Amino acid sequence: TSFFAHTTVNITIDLGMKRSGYGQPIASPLSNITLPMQDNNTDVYCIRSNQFSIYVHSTCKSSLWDNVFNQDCTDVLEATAVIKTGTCPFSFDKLNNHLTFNKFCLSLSPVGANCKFDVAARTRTNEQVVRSLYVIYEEGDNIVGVP
Amino acid sequence: TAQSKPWNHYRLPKTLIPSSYNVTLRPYLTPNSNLYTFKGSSTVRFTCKESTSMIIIHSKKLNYTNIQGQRVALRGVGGSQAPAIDRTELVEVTEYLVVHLREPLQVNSQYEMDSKFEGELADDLAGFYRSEYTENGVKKVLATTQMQAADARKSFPCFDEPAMKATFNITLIHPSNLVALSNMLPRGPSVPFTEEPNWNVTEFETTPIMSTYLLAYIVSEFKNVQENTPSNVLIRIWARPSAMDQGHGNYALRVTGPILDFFSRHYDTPYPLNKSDQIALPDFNAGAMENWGLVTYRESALLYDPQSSSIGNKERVVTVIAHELAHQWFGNLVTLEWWNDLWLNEGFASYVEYLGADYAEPTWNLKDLIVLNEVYRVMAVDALASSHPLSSPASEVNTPAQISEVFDSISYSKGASVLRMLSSFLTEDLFKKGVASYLHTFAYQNTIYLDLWNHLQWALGNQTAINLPYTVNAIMDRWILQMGFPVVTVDTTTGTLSQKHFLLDPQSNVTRPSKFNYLWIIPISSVKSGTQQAHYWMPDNAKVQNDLFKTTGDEWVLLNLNVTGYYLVNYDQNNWKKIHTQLQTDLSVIPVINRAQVIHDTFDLASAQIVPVTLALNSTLFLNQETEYMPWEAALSSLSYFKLMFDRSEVYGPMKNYLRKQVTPLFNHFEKITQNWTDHPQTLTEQYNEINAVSTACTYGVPKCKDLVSTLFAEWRKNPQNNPIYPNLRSTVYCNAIAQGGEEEWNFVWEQFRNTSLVNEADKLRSALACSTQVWILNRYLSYTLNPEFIRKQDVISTLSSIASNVIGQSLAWDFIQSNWKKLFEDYGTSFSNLIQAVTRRFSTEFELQQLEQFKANNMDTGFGSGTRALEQALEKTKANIKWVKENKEAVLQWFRENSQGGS
Ligand SMILES: *[C@@H]1O[C@H](CO)[C@@H](O[C@@H]2O[C@H](CO)[C@@H](O[C@@H]3O[C@H](CO[C@H]4O[C@H](CO)[C@@H](O)[C@H](O)[C@@H]4O)[C@@H](O)[C@H](O[C@H]4O[C@H](CO[C@H]5O[C@H](CO)[C@@H](O)[C@H](O)[C@@H]5O)[C@@H](O)[C@H](O)[C@@H]4O)[C@@H]3O)[C@H](O)[C@H]2NC(C)=O)[C@H](O)[C@H]1NC(C)=O
Ligand SMILES: *[C@@H]1O[C@H](CO[C@@H]2O[C@@H](C)[C@@H](O)[C@@H](O)[C@@H]2O)[C@@H](O[C@@H]2O[C@H](CO)[C@@H](O[C@@H]3O[C@H](CO[C@H]4O[C@H](CO)[C@@H](O)[C@H](O)[C@@H]4O)[C@@H](O)[C@H](O[C@H]4O[C@H](CO)[C@@H](O)[C@H](O)[C@@H]4O)[C@@H]3O)[C@H](O)[C@H]2NC(C)=O)[C@H](O)[C@H]1NC(C)=O
Ligand SMILES: *[C@@H]1O[C@H](CO)[C@@H](O[C@@H]2O[C@H](CO)[C@@H](O[C@@H]3O[C@H](CO[C@H]4O[C@H](CO)[C@@H](O)[C@H](O)[C@@H]4O)[C@@H](O)[C@H](O[C@H]4O[C@H](CO)[C@@H](O)[C@H](O)[C@@H]4O)[C@@H]3O)[C@H](O)[C@H]2NC(C)=O)[C@H](O)[C@H]1NC(C)=O
Ligand SMILES: *[C@@H]1O[C@H](CO)[C@@H](O[C@@H]2O[C@H](CO)[C@@H](O[C@@H]3O[C@H](CO[C@H]4O[C@H](CO)[C@@H](O)[C@H](O)[C@@H]4O)[C@@H](O)[C@H](O[C@H]4O[C@H](CO)[C@@H](O)[C@H](O)[C@@H]4O)[C@@H]3O)[C@H](O)[C@H]2NC(C)=O)[C@H](O)[C@H]1NC(C)=O
Ligand SMILES: *[C@@H]1O[C@H](CO[C@@H]2O[C@@H](C)[C@@H](O)[C@@H](O)[C@@H]2O)[C@@H](O[C@@H]2O[C@H](CO)[C@@H](O[C@@H]3O[C@H](CO[C@H]4O[C@H](CO)[C@@H](O)[C@H](O)[C@@H]4O)[C@@H](O)[C@H](O)[C@@H]3O)[C@H](O)[C@H]2NC(C)=O)[C@H](O)[C@H]1NC(C)=O
Ligand SMILES: *[C@@H]1O[C@H](CO[C@@H]2O[C@@H](C)[C@@H](O)[C@@H](O)[C@@H]2O)[C@@H](O[C@@H]2O[C@H](CO)[C@@H](O[C@@H]3O[C@H](CO[C@H]4O[C@H](CO)[C@@H](O)[C@H](O)[C@@H]4O)[C@@H](O)[C@H](O)[C@@H]3O)[C@H](O)[C@H]2NC(C)=O)[C@H](O)[C@H]1NC(C)=O
Ligand SMILES: *[C@@H]1O[C@H](CO)[C@@H](O[C@@H]2O[C@H](CO)[C@@H](O[C@@H]3O[C@H](CO)[C@H](O)[C@H](O[C@H]4O[C@H](CO)[C@@H](O)[C@H](O)[C@@H]4O)[C@H]3O)[C@H](O)[C@H]2NC(C)=O)[C@H](O)[C@H]1NC(C)=O
Ligand SMILES: *[C@@H]1O[C@H](CO)[C@@H](O[C@@H]2O[C@H](CO)[C@@H](O[C@@H]3O[C@H](CO)[C@@H](O)[C@H](O)[C@@H]3O)[C@H](O)[C@H]2NC(C)=O)[C@H](O)[C@H]1NC(C)=O
Ligand SMILES: *[C@@H]1O[C@H](CO)[C@@H](O[C@@H]2O[C@H](CO)[C@@H](O[C@@H]3O[C@H](CO)[C@@H](O)[C@H](O)[C@@H]3O)[C@H](O)[C@H]2NC(C)=O)[C@H](O)[C@H]1NC(C)=O
Ligand SMILES: *[C@@H]1O[C@H](CO)[C@@H](O[C@@H]2O[C@H](CO)[C@@H](O)[C@H](O)[C@H]2NC(C)=O)[C@H](O)[C@H]1NC(C)=O
Ligand SMILES: *[C@@H]1O[C@H](CO)[C@@H](O[C@@H]2O[C@H](CO)[C@@H](O)[C@H](O)[C@H]2NC(C)=O)[C@H](O)[C@H]1NC(C)=O
Ligand SMILES: *[C@@H]1O[C@H](CO)[C@@H](O)[C@H](O)[C@H]1NC(C)=O
Ligand SMILES: *[C@@H]1O[C@H](CO)[C@@H](O)[C@H](O)[C@H]1NC(C)=O
Repeated sequence: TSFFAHTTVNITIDLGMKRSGYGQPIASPLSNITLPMQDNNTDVYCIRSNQFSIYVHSTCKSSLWDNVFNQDCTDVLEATAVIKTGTCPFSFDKLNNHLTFNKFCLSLSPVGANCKFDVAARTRTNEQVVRSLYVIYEEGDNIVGVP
Repeated sequence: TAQSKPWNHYRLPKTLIPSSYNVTLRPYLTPNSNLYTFKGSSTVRFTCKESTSMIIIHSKKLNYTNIQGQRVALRGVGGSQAPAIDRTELVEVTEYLVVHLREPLQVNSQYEMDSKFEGELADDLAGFYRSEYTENGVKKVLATTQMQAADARKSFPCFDEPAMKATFNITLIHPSNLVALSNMLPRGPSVPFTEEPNWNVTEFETTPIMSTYLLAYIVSEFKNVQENTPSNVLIRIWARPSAMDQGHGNYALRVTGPILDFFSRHYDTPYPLNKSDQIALPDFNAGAMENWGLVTYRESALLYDPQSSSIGNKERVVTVIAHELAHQWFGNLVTLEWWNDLWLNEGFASYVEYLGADYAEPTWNLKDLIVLNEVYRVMAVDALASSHPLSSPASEVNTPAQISEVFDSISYSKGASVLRMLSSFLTEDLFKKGVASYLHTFAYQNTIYLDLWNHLQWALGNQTAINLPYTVNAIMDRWILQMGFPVVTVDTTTGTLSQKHFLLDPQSNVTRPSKFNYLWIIPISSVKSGTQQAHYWMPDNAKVQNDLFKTTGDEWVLLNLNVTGYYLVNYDQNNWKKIHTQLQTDLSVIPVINRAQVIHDTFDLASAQIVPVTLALNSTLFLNQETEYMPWEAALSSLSYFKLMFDRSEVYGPMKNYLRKQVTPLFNHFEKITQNWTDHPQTLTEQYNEINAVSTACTYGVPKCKDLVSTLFAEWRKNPQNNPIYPNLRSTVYCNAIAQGGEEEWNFVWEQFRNTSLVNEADKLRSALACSTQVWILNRYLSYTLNPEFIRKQDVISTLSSIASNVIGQSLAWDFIQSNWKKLFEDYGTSFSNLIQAVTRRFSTEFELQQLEQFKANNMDTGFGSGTRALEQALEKTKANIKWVKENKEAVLQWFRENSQGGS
């Protein structure tokens, strides 16, 4: 546990895709964001290092009427997570750019959320918002991030 | 005289009243060299109330092993010396065993009667019977019991009258491989039968005082899903091993617990027993029986497959569980002296089933579908001169056959409709208090309907808030002692209400007499321009006046709010229009159940020629702004006859275009809320209107609906094993896909039909194959019927009546039934009536009537068997159909053409 270190935060966003009645790609809200585990808790991860890096791992799955994602996406259904800026003054890309913040915590719960990023699924045809990722930020220079 | 003799009278003599029974039965589930058989041995203890020289007890189909001289042996409890048995005789018609004694019995002295007997464990669905089932190719047979009414005497000699309640000690000698169940839990663990060690002996605890018709004993290799309630009651759901392994009876376990709890608090009476065994039997025609602690059900009414079953099945299981569990208090704890009053037991449960099911699934709002499923269902039959009063004199119900006639829609649905109206004026909390008062005072006893009224009146006396203008007895006497229901016509200009017996035929010959001259005391809740008015009580008088119903200007009145009462409502033309303009200006003002009323009532009044057919069709105009199920179903049900008579006529184009314009908004509504038919709704009512939206939009030519069917069916043809279509929309998509396509589509569904194991899916696919637009495909499908390797025997009548529903198949099927009549009669005449009703349902011309008449003459030597009444009925319907078309074709055409653009 050293403040002066590089912590890589891997945002694993399992994506749930369901085929529509007209064959269109429809993005289920049941898709799940898995933040790195901290304090025996996957719900919230607070950066405790001078240098951080936020990376997104995206997996596509398919369900049918059941809502059980038992298979892999094929054809129109296949898509890749794209974390849209949403209600924030900074993009997910700006964070991994030269951006400085005293405190940065990503939480799946809207409690204390100073801001909220919109996680979406980008099919070749369209990008549809699925879940929302909340961010609690404190302006400062103690912590900064880069590739 | 011989007629006077007590053994030649169907009703039991009240000289001997039984105390308790000791019944030991051994089901032999292996065939005899010649018949499955059961062996029994019973001992009843009775007290003589009036000195008699003969013991008259019920015995049906029981061979008796003679003990000493005669069939029975008589002993005496206390110092009672038992008289000697001179002779024993068996009357077969009245189902009695007459034991003639040499010396008379003594008043208030107790006696005991032993008997050893044997009977046939036949597949009669009556008494101790065998239910045969095939599991994985192995034919397994189980022993179960339906004792309703006369059947208990078939299994053991007993006084089979509901008023003669007793405690029973049931012992079962069964194979060790099979399980033993009864009304109560076993006294101890099963102990092997000493004489034959391949058998076990389960002796059950002593039953509470109860009627012989609520007894049950089942020996089967079934499996269970257990769960102990917070109230310390054991809930077990029993079913075939295959079904329990697939977890089909888990929804039943999820709801049974909450339902018993609700009724415990509602009736303020703790569950009488400690166990609620609920078994699902393969072949159970009865549907369900309220046996106390061993409720037997049909597999379709207890088991729910979440991967294949539609939401319709989820409604059937939760409501039927709520009905048979309500009986455990109202009907089993406090039973009724005779079947003349069966309506109260079944009617009350048929009303409180929706209450209990709402507790289990509160998101569904099931307490509102009682109007649609029970009231509107029974009004169609109660509006005929052939209907019957809810209550008849107890002297009129004697024959076992006369007892079975009490089990009908009037007793169940109109019973519930009359008891829902009571719980409306009485305020429900008072109604609950009276029912609780009744179950506490008359527990473990028998009752008269007066006994419930008395308690519900006393509840009003212990209150000062609710004050009724008449007694509960009198108000309800008008609805239980006379047949039919009233139509309330309100002239809003003068405020004059009128009541008249509503009969759907314009010309009808009511010959049945009434003491109240067909005039009812009607509770009338009303609304004046959206705001609820004071409650009204219209007397048993033809016409009366009250300024509550006197409108001025834009003021409109709407009566029977929520359809609490059992009556039809008619207003003056002006008020109807003001209601119709409100349904267009803004409908939320008028409640959903009353929005269905303005449709059901107007169409029913039009059938009676009280209002023009144009008013009925006018009520279907607000449906372009309606997303609710009840208002839409009430129209689609009434407009089914219009389609049946006009689907092959000049006026179907206008009809289709009107219903297309009115269903287009509904289809687009669900398209939006379901994200292009991906995420389906979660409320029963909404899921039902989605099926109605999809099916209706399609059979009326909505372009998008045809694209949804094509897409869903396309994805299914690829990856056949995993089916994309939602269990609820499968039937519509299947039928449409077959009609929209040709041989390739038909050959697919046929292959899947011949590969499916689930009867649920098989029937959907089989009924879909009848939707083909190809004449040669339909005729081939009709020839598949003749061979039982392609279509099961029991599926033949439903296959033929499905082909007959296709406009192209009506001619093809009528021809097929005429040419193959002998074969069909020789198999289904012994069900067939319904075939001659499905076909001949569209008959509406003089030329079709002539064909039907010529066919009768031609096939007189063969005969019409069960449907002999139906062939005559079809002639009378066709003649009545010819009249309707002649008097309404022009008006219907003009209206549809004028309102083709939909509504504003
Ligand atoms: C199905 O199973 C149920 C049980 O699950 C059976 O119910 C039982 O029925 C028997 C017979 O009626 C009952 O046995 C008798 O009960 C008498 C009263 O017992 C009660 O009071 C006691 C206090 O007084 C109390 O302690 C006890 O718990 C219970 O509450 C009891 O007195 C009897 O025992 C004596 O009497 C016997 C016979 O009566 C004598 O007296 C008369 C009158 O003078 C005389 O004519 C007769 O000849 C006798 O002398 C005698 O045989 C005994 O030796 C003893 O003196 C006896 O226990 C039993 O209590 C019931 N059990 C339950 C739980 O209800 C039911 O009968 C059965 N069905 C059938 C068809 O049998
Ligand atoms: C849920 O379903 C909606 C309807 O789905 C359509 O109908 C069903 C039965 C299927 O056939 C399905 O495949 C159809 O898509 C759907 O709304 C529809 O979405 C599509 C795709 O976005 C729209 O297509 C686009 O239309 C515009 C033109 O709009 C005008 O014309 C249409 C009729 O064609 C009218 O309905 C509109 O009111 C307008 O008058 C086209 O310009 C566009 O193509 C253009 O762009 C592409 C790419 O650059 C070029 O290649 C083309 O040359 C064009 O330049 C599309 O064709 C469709 O209009 C729209 N309909 C409606 C009524 O909204 C919705 O998107 C689905 N939503 C979900 C939950 O996924
Ligand atoms: C995102 O993560 C969520 C959890 O937050 C995942 O949803 C879960 O999915 C699993 C299956 O992968 C579900 O477990 C399954 O339950 C099915 C029946 O339960 C139904 O009802 C519950 C309660 O409402 C729902 O949660 C569930 O989705 C169903 O609607 C079973 O049929 C499944 O069967 C599997 O296990 C059995 C043994 O138990 C095997 O025999 C089967 O073959 C099969 O393996 C399974 O048990 C779990 O209940 C879901 N929880 C939810 C919805 O919160 C999503 O999958 C995930 N989404 C992604 C990946 O995008
Ligand atoms: C004719 O029939 C209609 C329909 O049954 C009756 O109208 C209903 O009245 C009941 C009264 O109990 C309503 O139930 C209550 O609804 C409240 C919310 O009202 C509305 O808003 C929600 C959200 O939009 C809608 O979903 C809902 O349908 C209503 O439109 C709730 O707040 C109430 O909760 C209270 O009671 C429960 C009891 O379990 C408690 O647990 C709660 O804590 C709280 O105390 C309640 O659920 C019902 O919703 C009404 N339906 C509609 C659509 O109007 C008429 O009253 C009836 N009229 C006559 C003449 O009999
Ligand atoms: C966070 O997630 C990263 C992966 O994230 C990816 O990479 C970053 C840079 C971003 O671009 C993201 O968008 C990407 O999604 C994990 O990194 C992986 O760690 C695993 C740990 O097992 C590594 O697996 C190893 O693979 C070795 C083979 O390749 C490597 O070694 C060979 C020589 O042996 C070398 O030629 C090659 O260049 C690699 O260095 C294998 O030998 C070794 O035994 C092991 O299996 C994997 O290589 C890493 N991938 C990358 C690209 O980082 C982090 O582990 C994870 N950490 C946290 C804290 O969340
Ligand atoms: C209020 O309601 C009670 C009945 O409900 C009870 O009280 C309420 C508050 C709740 O606690 C319920 O759970 C209770 O069940 C009415 O009581 C009845 O009153 C009538 C008289 O108006 C009684 O009838 C009389 O009965 C006499 C014999 O009584 C005995 O025998 C009966 C059985 O036959 C038995 O039930 C009772 O307990 C006695 O052992 C008889 O001599 C007399 O001529 C007459 O027939 C009736 O018995 C009472 N029933 C009960 C169960 O109490 C109140 O009258 C009512 N108040 C008002 C003002 O209406
Ligand atoms: C109807 O069915 C009920 C059961 O459902 C029968 O009631 C039972 O009767 C038996 C026999 O009398 C009872 O068993 C006896 O219990 C007593 C008291 O505890 C003694 O323990 C008895 O043992 C002595 O007597 C036997 C026989 O002579 C002897 O072998 C032994 O060595 C002892 O001397 C014991 O057998 C049983 O508890 C009763 N159960 C209940 C719950 O009541 C009832 O008899 C049946 N009636 C008829 C007419 O068939
Ligand atoms: C028929 O009666 C016999 C005898 O009561 C039943 O045998 C019983 O079988 C059950 C299991 O199904 C036994 O439970 C287990 O017993 C063993 C002791 O060997 C113990 O280790 C476990 O804790 C458990 O209790 C039960 O004891 C056994 N009783 C015996 C052998 O006396 C048989 O199952 C019965 N079948 C039916 C349908 O009645
Ligand atoms: C008629 O019904 C039977 C029984 O459902 C169908 O048999 C099934 O055939 C499918 C396709 O071959 C089997 O799927 C399998 O999936 C596994 C992976 O999960 C894969 O490893 C296998 O190679 C195979 O693709 C399925 O196991 C099999 N089930 C059984 C019990 O036989 C048959 O295909 C149906 N024919 C139709 C739909 O016309
Ligand atoms: C009960 O007894 C009747 C006879 O009283 C049995 O019926 C007979 O069955 C045998 C064997 O099939 C036939 O040969 C006789 O002709 C039958 N006689 C009558 C009058 O039916 C009946 O099978 C017995 N039932 C049981 C289960 O014991
Ligand atoms: C059905 O509703 C239509 C209106 O939608 C009624 O037609 C009106 O009838 C009145 C009285 O004759 C005329 O003054 C109006 O001009 C008519 N309006 C239209 C648009 O036709 C019709 O009377 C209603 N029929 C019934 C029996 O209720
Ligand atoms: C049911 O439970 C009660 C206690 O609430 C008990 O007295 C009675 O004997 C039990 N009957 C059984 C076990 O069937
Ligand atoms: C009504 O029935 C009676 C008795 O059968 C009969 O005399 C009378 O003619 C019938 N009237 C009509 C209108 O059918």
